Order: sequence, then C-alpha cells, then structure tokens
Amino acid sequence: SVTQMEGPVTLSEEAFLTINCTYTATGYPSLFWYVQYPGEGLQLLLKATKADDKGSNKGFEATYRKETTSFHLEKGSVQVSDSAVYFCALSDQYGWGKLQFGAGTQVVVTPDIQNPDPAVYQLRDSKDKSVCLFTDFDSQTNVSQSKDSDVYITDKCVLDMRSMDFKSNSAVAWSNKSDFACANAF
Amino acid sequence: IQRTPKIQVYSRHPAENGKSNFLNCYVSGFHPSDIEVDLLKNGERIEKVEHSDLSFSKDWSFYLLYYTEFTPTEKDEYACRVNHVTLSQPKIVKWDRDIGGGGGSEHVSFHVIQIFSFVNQSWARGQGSGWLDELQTHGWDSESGTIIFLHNWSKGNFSNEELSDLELLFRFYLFGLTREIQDHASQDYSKYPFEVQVKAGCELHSGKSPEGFFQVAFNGLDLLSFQNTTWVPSPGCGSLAQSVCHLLNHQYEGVTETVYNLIRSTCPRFLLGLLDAGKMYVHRQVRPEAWLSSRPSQLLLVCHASGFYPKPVWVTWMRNEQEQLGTKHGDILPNADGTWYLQVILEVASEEPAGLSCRVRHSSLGGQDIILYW
Amino acid sequence: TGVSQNPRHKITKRGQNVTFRCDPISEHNRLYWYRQTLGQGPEFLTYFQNEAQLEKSRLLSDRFSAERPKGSFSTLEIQRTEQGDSAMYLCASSPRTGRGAEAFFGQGTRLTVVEDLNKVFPPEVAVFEPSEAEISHTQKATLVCLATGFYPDHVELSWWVNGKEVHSGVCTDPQPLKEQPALNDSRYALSSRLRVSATFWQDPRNHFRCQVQFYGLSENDEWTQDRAKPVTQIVSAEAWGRAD
Ligand SMILES: *[C@@H]1O[C@H](CO)[C@@H](O[C@@H]2O[C@H](CO)[C@@H](O)[C@H](O)[C@H]2NC(C)=O)[C@H](O)[C@H]1NC(C)=O
Ligand SMILES: *[C@@H]1O[C@H](CO)[C@@H](O)[C@H](O)[C@H]1NC(C)=O
Ligand SMILES: *[C@@H]1O[C@H](CO)[C@@H](O)[C@H](O)[C@H]1NC(C)=O
Ligand SMILES: CCCCCCCCCCCC
Ligand SMILES: CCCCCCCCCCCC
Ligand SMILES: [Ca+2]
Repeated sequence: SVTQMEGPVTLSEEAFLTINCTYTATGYPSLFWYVQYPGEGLQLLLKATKADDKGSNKGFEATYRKETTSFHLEKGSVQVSDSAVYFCALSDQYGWGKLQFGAGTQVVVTPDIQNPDPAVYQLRDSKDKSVCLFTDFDSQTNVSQSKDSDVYITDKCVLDMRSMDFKSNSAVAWSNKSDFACANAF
Repeated sequence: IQRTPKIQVYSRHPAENGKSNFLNCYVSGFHPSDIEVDLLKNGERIEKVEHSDLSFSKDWSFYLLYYTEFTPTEKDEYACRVNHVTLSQPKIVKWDRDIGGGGGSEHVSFHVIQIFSFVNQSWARGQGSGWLDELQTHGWDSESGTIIFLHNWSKGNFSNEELSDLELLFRFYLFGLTREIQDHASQDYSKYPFEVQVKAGCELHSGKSPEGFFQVAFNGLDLLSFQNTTWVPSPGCGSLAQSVCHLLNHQYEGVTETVYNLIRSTCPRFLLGLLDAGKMYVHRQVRPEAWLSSRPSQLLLVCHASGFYPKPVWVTWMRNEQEQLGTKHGDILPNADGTWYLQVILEVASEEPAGLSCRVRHSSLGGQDIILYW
Repeated sequence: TGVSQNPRHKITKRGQNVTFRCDPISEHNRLYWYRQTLGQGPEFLTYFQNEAQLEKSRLLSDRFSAERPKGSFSTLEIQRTEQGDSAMYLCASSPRTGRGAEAFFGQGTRLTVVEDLNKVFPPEVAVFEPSEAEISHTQKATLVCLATGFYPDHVELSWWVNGKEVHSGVCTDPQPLKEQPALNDSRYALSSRLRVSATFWQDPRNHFRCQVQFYGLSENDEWTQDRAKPVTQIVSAEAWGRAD
C-alpha cells in the first residue's frame, strides 16, 4: 500500500532533498513520514490527514496529493544532522488504522569541509599493536575497499567538535599482520 | 421507554393437513430488544427455529420474524410464545388457520443499523446489519468482526480492498463506541440497563440526489442526529442530549469528519452501485397465492394473499363490482423469503350471502386479477 | 516518558521460547506490535484496542502470540524460535486524538536467534593513542577505540572523559563489520574516534575510557564451555594524557 524510493541517498550539506513516496488506497488514509536517527527509535516527522494538506517540520515538507497518490518528502537545504532513515507511511480505516510503512530510505548528508587537509596517521596501542587513521579529507573522496581479508577498513565517519565549529571525515584501518603499514592502507 | 411486543402468527402457504409449510411469528413494536421467542407444537418449544436479524422501525421499535418448517394436521396445535420485560408472564398467541393469531417523496435508502445493549458494568453488546430499505443486504458476525454479504450482489460496485477497509473500521468503531459508553456509564450504575440505537446511511429521493444521515436513539427515543457538520440534540431528550452533543461537537472532530465522508461521499457511491448490481432481484415480480377461509364471529370471511413481491398490493371484498366497505385490512406481514402476507376480513350476516368475492390486484399478475368466490 | 520495552536485547538458542514485554504510554487505548529487520520498514504483527486483539497480520506465525490482559502492558511470545525470527520487535501506542494520530514507538527488543550459544563472544577492546604527527600538524588529537571478536553484533560504544560520558568530537562506525565476511556466524569488529585539542590530550590529569556495553547471555542461560560465560557485560580500555 506504500512504495517509496530505494536509497541510500547521499547528498552534500545544503543540497535539495527529495524522497518519493506513492500510495494505493480506496478510502481516506492519513499519510506520514517517520524518521529514525542513528542509535534511536522511530519518531513522527510530519503528517497530513486529507487531500492537499501539507505536513512540515524543520524544513521538511510533504503534500498529500490525491490525484497522483503521492506524499513526496522535500527539504530545500539539507543539514548534516538530517542523516537518518526516513519512512513513508499510511493509516487506512479513514485514519484510524495501523501504520503501514514503506521500505524506508537512508539519507547520508556529507559535510562541506571548509579546509581539507587529507592525511594518514599511525596510532599506537595504549597497552606494539597499531591502527591507521585517514582523516581531514573532503566529502567527495572515495575510501576504497580493502583488498586483503586480513586488513579491515571502515566506512567514513563524520565527527563534530561542536564547540569549535569544526567537522572532519575519517576512516580507520587495522590488521594483525607484521607487514602492515599505513602508507599503503588507503 | 418500554414497549410491549405485538405478536402475529400466520402460515406461509394455505394450510393443508399433511402438507409441509412454514409457520411464521412476527414480533414487533417492542423495546428494549432483549426478548425470548419460541414456536410451540402442542405446548412444547420447537428446536431449530430460525429468525431474522434484529431490526427496528422508524419509531425505533424492534421487530423480528421467527419461522419454522411445520406440517399441520387436524389435531396439532401451534403457537408463538414471547417473554419480555413488559410482560408479567409469557404471552402465547395460538395459530388459527382460519383467522391466524395476533411517507411522502418516494425514496430508496441504504443504511447500517446498530443496537448497543448496556446491561451492567460487566456486560454490553453491539450488533448490526445493513439494509436496502426493508431488505437486509448485510449482516455482521460479532465473533469474527466481519461483514456477512447476504446476496451475490451485496458488494455493489465496491472492490474487496474498499470493503475490507470499511469492515476493519466498523470493527474498531463497534468496540470503541461500546467501551466509551461503558466508561461514562460506570460512574453511575443506576442508569443500567439502557439501549442505544444508531441508524446511519443515505437516501435517494425522487427529484433529489443522495442525502446522508446519522441518527441516534436512547431507550427508544430520539436522542440526537448529525446535521451538516453539527451534532444536533433532539428537542425531545433535553439535558442528556445536550451533554452528548456537546461532547461530540467539541472533543471528537476526527469522528465528525469520518462520519461526514462516510454518509455524504462513500454511502452515495455504495447505494448507487448496490441498486445497480441488485436491479434484477429488487425489481423482480412474484405472484401471490390467494385463498379464502371463515370463522364464526355472523361469519367473518377472510381473504388471504401470500408470497407477493413487491409490496404494493390491493385486496378487497366485492359484491358484484361493488367494493364492500366494512372490510378490515390487516397489516402486510413478512415471509422469510422476502415476499409478503396479507389477510382482509369481511363481517357478514346470513349464510353463504349470495355472490361475494375477493379480488387480489398486484403488479405481478399481468393485468389478470385473482378473484375468489365464497 | 515514552513507550518502554523489555528486554532491550535477547539472545537465544534456536528452538527455545522467548517472551517480550511492552509498557505503552498509559491512557493510550491503541497498541501495536511490529517487526523490523535491518535495512527495512516495520512489518505489522498485531493490534490491541484496550484488551481486545482486534486485528492480527494474516502472515503472523502460529508460533507468535500476544496478549494485553488489562488494556495496559502487552506481552509477545515466540515459541520454538527460528533464525528468521531474528529482528527488532517494536511496540507502539497511539491515543484517540483523532484521524492520523501519532504512533509512539518503543526502543524495541532486538532478538538474535543463534544455532549454538558457544558462538557467543564478548568484545576485546583497545584504545590507540593520538599520533605525534597529527598533533604537530593540526593541534588536534584523535584517539581510536577498537572493539573486536564479538558475536552477536549487539554493542553500545561510549566514550568517557574524566568519569563523564562525552558526545562531542565522537564518531562511531554506524555498523559493526564482519571479521570473516564469508561466514554467516562471523564475529564482529567496531571502531570509534574521539577527537580533542592537542592541549587537552597533552595534560596527564586527563583520563579517556572507551566503554563497550555488550549484550550476551543471561543468568538463566546454560553454559558448559571452558571460557567465561559470555554474559551481558561492559568491556573497557583507556589512556591517560601525556605531556610532550
Ligand atoms: C460505483 O458507482 C457510482 C455511481 O456511478 C460511481 O460514482 C460516481 O462516479 C462518477 C464517475 O466518477 C461520478 O461522476 C459520480 O459523481 C459518482 N457518484 C457519487 C460519488 O455519488 C462510483 O465511482 C462507482 N465505483 C465505486 C468504487 O464507488
Ligand atoms: C450483568 O449482566 C449479565 C448479562 O445478563 C449477567 O450475566 C451478569 O451476571 C450481570 N452481573 C450483575 C448482575 O452484576
Ligand atoms: C454546512 O456547514 C458548513 C461548515 O460550517 C457551512 O460552511 C455551510 O454554510 C453549512 N450549510 C448550512 C447548514 O447551511
Ligand atoms: C468512537 C467513539 C465515539 C464517542 C461517543 C461518546 C459518547 C459517550 C457520552 C456519555 C455522556 C454522559
Ligand atoms: C449514557 C449515554 C449514552 C448515549 C451515547 C450516545 C452515542 C452517540 C454515538 C456517536 C456517533 C459516533
Ligand atoms: Ca554542500
């Protein structure tokens, strides 16, 4: 009864977000978007209980358009904190029914790195064991996959030193091996 | 208010000893709905009797048709026994084969009815059904909370998807309205027992397009109705009606919107599709069978017509083209198959009093009246 | 404040029964159970109106049964658990505020059905100290925490600075990675970063602790192996600032 865009959708801070959602219903359903932030439970973002109603929250909006049976999610200028999973949903039984959810769409919002400074550092164990850190690269860098099954490389992670108004990308790599050098890892 | 049951007993066909038939007992004009009805053979209750789903009339009073297969004989005695709070003891009406026992703008209506019976704090019951006029099109299975489609055309032009959604909505509604009422009533036990009735749907009048309505009664009297977008109290039910309308108008705007779309938009669609799908059945013609009987009072001559559909009919006693006034027209009573029954009585003097006849006129007869000579 | 579910996590052997509990917001007459598997939308299981179970999914296994005896808390029981039962079990409740009422969701019960409890392992945790080169090049200091060798993937990593949890300057991998991706029973690894100023790292009074809450076996679970029973537990690693 609810079909939404397959993700993940990756976009840059300040880019326009659109997540398509279409529904099928004979009656008078109420329509909704739920959001799930990383580490959190589901929560209502916005809703609309009749044709032409608009729900809006924190710059997001979706308009109940009966004639295209759609409730497309839009936000004019996405922020990093919008990184999450978005679920389109409908309540049938004239708005008294259980929520029926779409498959969900992950949105990954990348930061605009003010002054990229890409570098690879080696870090020693606090107890010879070591890891490698690739950091300070811009949001358009690909961090390519490990070739070795004995070498692990994480996805990029965005950290925010909020009180310093500074964001940075990083990825970590480590291995058990004796030939492991950070020089080659990324 | 309370209303004592009216009880009328008749056979589907003319009685012929040894020949199987149906015995009907129509119990009507009663309130509240709690009632016990048995058909008796020689004073003993017949098992495996059937009955129509509980319905009610314009004045909110309840009516039920009980029926069973029977074989009359010379000796066997049949009756209908009814008990009800209005009666100090069961009331038995005997079947006699000779005399039995016991609007404006033209319109069609599709409506759902509900009956909510609140016996005490631990016991309430909700039941309902759907009707095209006096014809039942839908029942409701309480156990499973599902619509019973009574005829092949009971889905009208609605999809199964739409009907499933409605079905679920009705299930949630019946449960919720019952509980909400029980919650308000649990704060004063002396109001028990009481009954609530709803009639909701839409009507097509000649010259107009569909109009929705939603009407409510409490203990057999108008309580309130839905007018446009406002719950309006019956002038008749004073202070309680005012309270309930205030609640409905100020704390249930979602309910209000749901009722509006259902009776003003969905019900018209349903009605038109249902009439269309059921055209052949609803506009069918079924010829009456007719017969005479008598009893002493001076004889009563009784003319019977049974099995006719549709309902308009004209039955009169005639003395050679002269219509006899002094003819008592009985009620038109239902048979279990949806056809109707009528008897018309003439009180006479002397013996066989020259050429009396009974004339049955009915749309089904192709301009050829049934005339029975006494 | 919101909808409460217990237990937050459950590991069980294939074949065992499990019971989960939901305490909805009080006064909410409508309660719903849903199942969610990683990377997908919640699937409806059942609905109560007060005590009455008025709608069940047509797909609901006969192994699954819910009740809400007093129109309040509800339990969901799964008999004879199967691997495919592994998922997040969500409870939600809604008021009768009208059409399109908000549904309020619990944080869920994460169920992992394992073939054998001897495949359950707690994490090992290490902290890696900031690079001298990073410090001199950026005047910032990134610590890295690495949790390895754990199964299943039920962990919560937190950073603690001088006895208090911090969120600022932290970034934890959103998903654990598999140490042996070819295996369906692979153990997992997870990394996290904590970035601070050079001067904060370079103070020997400062204490940095990476904490990994692991959700494992419970008291009632039987264990006959040699190694410690991999119970729900915290494993930590730490470092102290150094002047230089
Ligand atoms: C069932 O029949 C009705 C009557 O034809 C259909 O309703 C009408 O639909 C036409 C075409 O869209 C409209 O012009 C009329 O105004 C409608 N009448 C109403 C709303 O009373 C209806 O679409 C059919 N199908 C269903 C699913 O209801
Ligand atoms: C409530 O009414 C039901 C139905 O008659 C009955 O079974 C029950 O015993 C009643 N309880 C009382 C009298 O409190
Ligand atoms: C019916 O109600 C609507 C909504 O208030 C109103 O605008 C319209 O004028 C009303 N019609 C009547 C009752 O005259
Ligand atoms: C579906 C719920 C409809 C709400 C009806 C409320 C009626 C209770 C009022 C009792 C007043 C004393
Ligand atoms: C104790 C008073 C009972 C009267 C209840 C009235 C029910 C109104 C129905 C509302 C329609 C949704
Ligand atoms: Ca940008």
